[PDB]
Amino acid sequence: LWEDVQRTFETPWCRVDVLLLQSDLANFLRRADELPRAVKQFEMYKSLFSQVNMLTSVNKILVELKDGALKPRHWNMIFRDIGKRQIQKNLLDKLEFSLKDVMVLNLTLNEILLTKIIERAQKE
Amino acid sequence: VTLDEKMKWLECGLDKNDYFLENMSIVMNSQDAVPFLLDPSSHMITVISNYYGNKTVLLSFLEEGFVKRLENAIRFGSVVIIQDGEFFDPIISRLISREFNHAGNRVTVEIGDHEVDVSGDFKLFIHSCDPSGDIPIFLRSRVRLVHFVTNKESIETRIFD
Amino acid sequence: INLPKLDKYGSQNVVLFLRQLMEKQGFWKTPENKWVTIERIHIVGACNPPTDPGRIPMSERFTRHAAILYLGYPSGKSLSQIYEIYYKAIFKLVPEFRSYTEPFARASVHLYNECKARYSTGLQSHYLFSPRELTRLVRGVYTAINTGPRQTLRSLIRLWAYEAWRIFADRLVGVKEKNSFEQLLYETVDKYLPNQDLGNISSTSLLFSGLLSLDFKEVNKTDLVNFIEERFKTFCDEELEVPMVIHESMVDHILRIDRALKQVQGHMMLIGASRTGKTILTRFVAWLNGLKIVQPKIHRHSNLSDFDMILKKAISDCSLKESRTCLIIDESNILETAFLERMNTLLANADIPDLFQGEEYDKLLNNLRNKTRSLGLLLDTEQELYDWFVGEIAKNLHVVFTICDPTNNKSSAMISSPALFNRCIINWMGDWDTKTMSQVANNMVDVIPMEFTDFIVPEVNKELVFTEPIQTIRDAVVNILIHFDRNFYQKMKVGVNPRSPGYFIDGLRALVKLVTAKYQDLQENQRFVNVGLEKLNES
Amino acid sequence: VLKWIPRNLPSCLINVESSVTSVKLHPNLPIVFVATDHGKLYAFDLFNYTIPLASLQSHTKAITSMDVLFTNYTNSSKKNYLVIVTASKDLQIHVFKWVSEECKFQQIRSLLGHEHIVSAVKIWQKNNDVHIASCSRDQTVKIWDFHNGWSLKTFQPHSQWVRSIDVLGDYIISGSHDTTLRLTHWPSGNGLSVGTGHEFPIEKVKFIHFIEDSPEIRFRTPSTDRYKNWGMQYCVSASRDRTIKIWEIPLPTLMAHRAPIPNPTDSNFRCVLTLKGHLSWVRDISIRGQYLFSCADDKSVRCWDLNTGQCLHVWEKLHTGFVNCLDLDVDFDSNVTPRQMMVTGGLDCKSNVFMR
Ligand SMILES: Nc1ncnc2c1ncn2[C@@H]1O[C@H](COP(=O)(O)OP(=O)(O)O)[C@@H](O)[C@H]1O
Repeated sequence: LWEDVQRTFETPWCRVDVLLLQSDLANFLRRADELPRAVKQFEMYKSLFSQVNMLTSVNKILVELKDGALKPRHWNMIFRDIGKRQIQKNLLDKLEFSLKDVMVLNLTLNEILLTKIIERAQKE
Repeated sequence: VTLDEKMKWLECGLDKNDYFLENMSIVMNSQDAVPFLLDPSSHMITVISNYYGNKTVLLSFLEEGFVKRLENAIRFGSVVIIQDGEFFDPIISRLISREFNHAGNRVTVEIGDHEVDVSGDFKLFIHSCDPSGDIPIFLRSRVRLVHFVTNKESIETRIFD
Repeated sequence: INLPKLDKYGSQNVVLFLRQLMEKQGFWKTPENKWVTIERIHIVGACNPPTDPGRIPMSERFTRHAAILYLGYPSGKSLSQIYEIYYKAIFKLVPEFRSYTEPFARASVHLYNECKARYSTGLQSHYLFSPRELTRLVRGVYTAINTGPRQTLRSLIRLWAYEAWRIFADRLVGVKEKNSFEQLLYETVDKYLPNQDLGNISSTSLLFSGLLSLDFKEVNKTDLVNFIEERFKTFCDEELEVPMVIHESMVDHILRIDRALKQVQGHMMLIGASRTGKTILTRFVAWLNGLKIVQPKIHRHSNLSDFDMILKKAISDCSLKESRTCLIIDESNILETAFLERMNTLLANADIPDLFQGEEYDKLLNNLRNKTRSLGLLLDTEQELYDWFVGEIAKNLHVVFTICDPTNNKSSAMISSPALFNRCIINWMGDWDTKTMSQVANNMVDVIPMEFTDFIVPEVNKELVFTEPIQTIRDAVVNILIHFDRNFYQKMKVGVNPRSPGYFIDGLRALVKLVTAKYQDLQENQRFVNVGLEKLNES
Repeated sequence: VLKWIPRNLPSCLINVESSVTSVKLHPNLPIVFVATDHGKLYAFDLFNYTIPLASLQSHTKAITSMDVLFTNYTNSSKKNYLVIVTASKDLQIHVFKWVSEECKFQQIRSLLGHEHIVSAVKIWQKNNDVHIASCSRDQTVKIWDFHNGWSLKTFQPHSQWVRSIDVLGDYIISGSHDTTLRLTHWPSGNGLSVGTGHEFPIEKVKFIHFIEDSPEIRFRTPSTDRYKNWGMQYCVSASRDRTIKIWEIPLPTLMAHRAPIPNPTDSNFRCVLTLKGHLSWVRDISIRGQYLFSCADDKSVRCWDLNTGQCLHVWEKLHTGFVNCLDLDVDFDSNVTPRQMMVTGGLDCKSNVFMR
């Protein structure tokens, strides 16, 4: 499961579909309960379970971030202002940055900034 | 107001008569709502421009740069006179009603999609052609109507003079 | 079938095509010029009676081939039965009053019949009643019972009367018709309900609101007025800043707009006159209920596409984000019949089938799939998703129409529109009465330079005082202002309701400013002469 | 001791010229300070409340909030006194000093840094140093310094105008007009968590401070982990949606010599209890021992129980108008002993007191 979690996270942003992602996290949540209590008491399971909660709870902001109005310039602005880091130009212009890089952005904490940026994205 | 205002009005190009003097008194006295200057003759816009000098900005509803030149003029107190009052666009509707959202250091008005400041000395005037055309009830209500049409139904005053 | 218009020389080509189909059993293919014979295809038409506006009498050469069936409104006794079932279903909630389920239905039907008989289209274009009004009354009674406290029989009767006032008598104009409705309601209660415990039944003494508490119950007038005052101060401080005087009529209009915006699918048109408060009241009431205001903005002549995208954004916010929008459609926001068609088809079922088509339809269905999955309400077929979409739009989008003097051609056209008429709570607020003008002026003349002018209180005949009896200058000045307003409106213009008082408020504001300035000048003159006299005394 | 339900009738009623906006008790003397909607700050003695001891018109506009801190300098060079910091709608934050030996107000500073109306003000002392916080409608929370008067830090926690604020150590929680809470480390201006779930603007926000003399209590005591080291576990926030919600603050990844970093693993508040029963907007909140006292616009005051979550007593029709403020002496602090009084300044130009 943990390998499945990591491979889902490393998936590039251009190849993830919001409905597909939601179904995949539903499958992950279903598979999580089948683990024994001994696995439950060990910390990596708790960490990945919290990651699954992240992906289930940030569904709305992920959907709003998957709208076609957003552009590579807009993602550059998001990563420079909210992430405080710049992605390489070749990887940025292809919108293939890993979903882990989006999770690095707190999303829940910076949801208002994301919403205003996507509002400007729609208005363009 | 005193006779200084009377001679200032007359020297700008107004007629020497009770009707036009009273209408100018109505237009000038207090500005809590925009005035609607209505007269078939176009000589009154020249009078308004002469009163305020070269700071007057001329603008019309029909031309394209309408909103941009509004956002320019209003923020640093340029008196604006609208050429046509018969037509109207409800974009400027926010400005007509005193709906500025005050703050501790500024007052702002919403035009289109821009929160543009207003200097506070800004004056807005509306000029109209012959009263044959109609005006929407919004304009007729909010805006202070005033007739500068050539004398009619009175005649006795001019011949009396 | 009678809707299509005639040609220059009469006759409708579509109706003649239908006559060809019914009589000759076929038609001519226009580009191939060949005769086609239709087999076992039936033609069924549905039309309103020709006396309705917009209906054109068809040629008898067409109606000669069809059996005309008149499916009128159901009887005057079938309604009694149907609403006896409806009231039984309602009173399942309160079985202690099960014995009164029949008199309530009888009184409702008698109310409907009397309203139909008294107020007719010959007086106002918008006096048109149907069993839809009775269904609305039943549903309103159910909503107030369901979200209310433990009802008592007097409370039940008063609630039913309040619902009757909101469904039927809101559309009435003037005061004579409202008094007629009040006496009719008294007569109905006396005739069909032997219980006699109601107090005053008028619209100003039936105040039901879920604002002051968690239950839809009757509220005290003074408590509600104070609550509205302290909420409206906050509204002005936070939202738009225009100072507005609180008066009794505005409280009733606030209650009406509140109960309309709380409906499952509730739209209202405020057909009054300009500078009354129709828009600001809607904004305030939506602010109380937490609805997002969307006011469409157009230029001199905006194409239909701009209105379409405004509607699409509002619909998306209502459904995919449960924003609970309160769309305010002013008359100036409508300038072509396409806008009216879009509004009436939006109010028709719940929404616009047209705004979602093609790629946008695919994106909308994907978003609906993901949203329904997020709420854990998975639906595997397109029909279920579209039904959920329609339900969300119905229970989240409230459209309010702000209409000035209905004598305008566009106002009359949109009032007379069938869909908007039937699907909206028509609320005639009209122009300010003497009491409302008196209250507004009294709260606007509250300035201290109103004093210092010795007032010779006159005998002043009570028949021409309007406001409270005169004991101070404030009464004199308010009476003078209101009397001049009435004289000016009855002299300059001829007609009924040309425009609500907008000159009155400007006159009061200018009066206050001028009095303050002139008295400041007088005070400084008094100070100058007094100090000069004091210095001369010192000399 | 802490468990004290005030009598169903107020002990003494204080009449003021206009509506009361914020009432603050005196930490040592029995003096009630009352602010008004006309900016006139009033000081009232509890035993002699007929005439105010001293009234001072500092702000032209209405006072929006008041906070009171008794200085506790550890050096004998300076003498302890009282600091009264008042916000107002005139973009001013006036700081006074209560001259106990003369019973008069001595203004010290006239802080002004906000670009629009300031709503709430909180003042606290940290190792001979006194700091003043102030959230305003310009969406900015400014951390002032009392001795100097220069804003140590300014940050924007919300895109809509912040209304309430509460400090505890180096962290600020601020409820805003956009119906969200946000815990912010004010020395660095770094956000840590966001609390969503209210459907109307948030009126008042308070931390639930840790208490230990009580045997056991649902919320005031920590939940083991490193929350005890952290110092805070829960927070309570009234809102215009006529409900009071008690949240649990997610615990960030603290690091030595580094400002706390918002934990991506958990960065959302989690509602644990939702008190319902008020008939209108809840205006103010105070916590004493186990009982959560709240005042609302329904002209009533309620005393919820933190453990069960149920209302115990209701002071219905306490005021003829709304109830704008409610004050109780803090009990987590050491120098300030909990003293059994309760004051409810209202909109009816009156300020009930619940002495015993
Ligand atoms: N009760 C009131 N007290 C004071 N002014 C009012 C009142 N009702 C309406 N007004 C005036 O009406 C204007 C707002 O009316 P509004 O509702 O926006 O126009 P409309 O009725 O055409 O939508 C304000 O300028 C205000 O001065």
